[PDB]
Amino acid sequence: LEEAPWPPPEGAFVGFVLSRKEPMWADLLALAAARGGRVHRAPEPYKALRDLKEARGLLAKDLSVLALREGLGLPPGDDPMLLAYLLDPSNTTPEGVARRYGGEWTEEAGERAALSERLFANLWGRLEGEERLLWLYREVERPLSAVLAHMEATGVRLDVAYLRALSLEVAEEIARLEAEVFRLAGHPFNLNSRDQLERVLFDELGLPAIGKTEKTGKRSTSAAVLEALREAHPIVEKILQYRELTKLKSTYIDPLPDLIHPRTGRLHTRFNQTATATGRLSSSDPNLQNIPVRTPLGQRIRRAFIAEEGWLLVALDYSQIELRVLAHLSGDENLIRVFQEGRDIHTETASWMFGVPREAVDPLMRRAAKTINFGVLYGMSAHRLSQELAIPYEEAQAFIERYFQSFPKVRAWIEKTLEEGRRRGYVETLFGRRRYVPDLEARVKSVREAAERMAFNMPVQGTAADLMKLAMVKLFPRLEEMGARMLLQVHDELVLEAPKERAEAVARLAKEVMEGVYPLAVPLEVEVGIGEDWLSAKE
DNA sequence: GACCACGGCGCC
DNA sequence: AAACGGCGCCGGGTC
Ligand SMILES: Nc1nc2c(ncn2[C@H]2C[C@H](O)[C@@H](COP(=O)(O)OP(=O)(O)OP(=O)(O)O)O2)c(=O)[nH]1
Ligand SMILES: [Mg+2]
Ligand SMILES: [Mg+2]
Ligand SMILES: [Mg+2]
Repeated sequence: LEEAPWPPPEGAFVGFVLSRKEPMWADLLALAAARGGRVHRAPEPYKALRDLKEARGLLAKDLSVLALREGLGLPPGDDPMLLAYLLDPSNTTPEGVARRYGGEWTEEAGERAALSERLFANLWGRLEGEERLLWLYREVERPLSAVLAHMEATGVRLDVAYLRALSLEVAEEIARLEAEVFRLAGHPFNLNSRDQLERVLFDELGLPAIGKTEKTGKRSTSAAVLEALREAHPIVEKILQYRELTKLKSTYIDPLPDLIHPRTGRLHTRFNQTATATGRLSSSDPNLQNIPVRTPLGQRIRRAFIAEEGWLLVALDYSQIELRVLAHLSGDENLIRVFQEGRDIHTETASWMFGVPREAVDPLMRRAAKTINFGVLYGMSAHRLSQELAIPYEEAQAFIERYFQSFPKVRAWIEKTLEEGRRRGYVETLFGRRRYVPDLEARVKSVREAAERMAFNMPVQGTAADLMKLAMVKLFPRLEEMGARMLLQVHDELVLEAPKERAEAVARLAKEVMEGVYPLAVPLEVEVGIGEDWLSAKE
């Protein structure tokens, strides 16, 4: 390309090199831009950010986030990763996309600008005639990238002192457990080593092996195995308690306080827009989509996620979302009616399965009923369903056959979906997001059947993801104008921050936007709550 | 130090 | 584990 002085004209494709992948923590090492046969390299990349009107190119969102960190309003625009990811969601990395669509991801910003420009040209070509994908790009993914840049740059407030204090208390309770385990073993070992634990449980204590591990065929020590073994020996209960505590401490209590950003005083995740096979977002560095919520200690952790002083969190979560989506996709008259009538399938299952009235169903029971309801739907075995309730291969199954014959268009929807996927090589969401599933004609039954469950799950999980993305795009500007913030997405949930005085109004508005995003054959209901912390805002 | 593959497990 | 799906982060062998 012809070498040309910095600054580029309007509409050029940017290339940029970061010291590390996380845009909130990165040093911008280099910046360049490409357009009309010319490449322009920035002498001083931070100053040079100020000359751009938008970030247009590979990983546009990440540069935008870095710009926002520096007080610049540089929105992301076209990004070939989003075009590629819509063509085939196994397109997840710039190395891969480049190789597939016409160049090489190098460590030079100029080359990255040039690559961005030519990959955009090519990928735009490939989306010719692909009207549903183009709609997804223009109406969902491209505008969503700007929303995600703001969310990443804004961050969430964390009660650091609370977590530090909690760490010290949890350390003591862990020592009590590990000491008991070692006493019961008759010797110490590394309790964090599942290989050492395997030897102790099954060789030294002679407990029965239940299951084997997937890749290397060891005797499993997983929670399902230990649960089965609870009454065999008192060590097993102590191992389960130890695992619960150490998981929480090593994954959340300890690391999160050290990730507070020195200039914002907040915690900044990354929302990865080209990372899943179904069209969901992911969250990393750290992951804020798997913050604990279920156990007593997990609830304590979730309490550390708090609002700015004088603000409240507003948590909004779609009710029974994949079930509603499935009603629409299958057009099943019975399931449509269940929702027309305001029923709750999770609560009904929980009530039935624990034998208590609906008013006695607690959050733990509701979570177990979800496992049941989504499990059966997405192809859980009669064998595992036996054990989950868990009662027997008698009335563990039969249950599947009734579940399905109640909703006869579901079976037909699955079979239509699978037969389409075999012929086409892909399945799709309501909006035409695609997932290629080639193993549908595999000849190893276990491989083929795994593929099938992947394949029919995707239109449901993926349509739910499309809806949430669209809600985000519609909701974001409404929040800006109200002086509220969008903080987190958790698949079917949004966490917002609002000034106390406006929090109620924000909650109503956000709820209505999410409920009316794209009407289906059943209502979408959203549960909304407000509080000083993320837990109180869902309670 | 960082890489991976694994088992394991947190959330949706 | 058990053949529900989708993720990302934690703590033996290698380089
Ligand atoms: N296949 C599968 N999908 C799940 C599972 N747990 C959650 N999901 C998917 C389906 C849910 O509809 C969606 C959102 O999770 P939620 O915990 O909000 O559940 P849901 O919206 O169904 O119920 P809610 O009324 O919000 O409690 O994520 C699971 O165990 N298996
Ligand atoms: Mg929900
Ligand atoms: Mg949810
Ligand atoms: Mg893994």
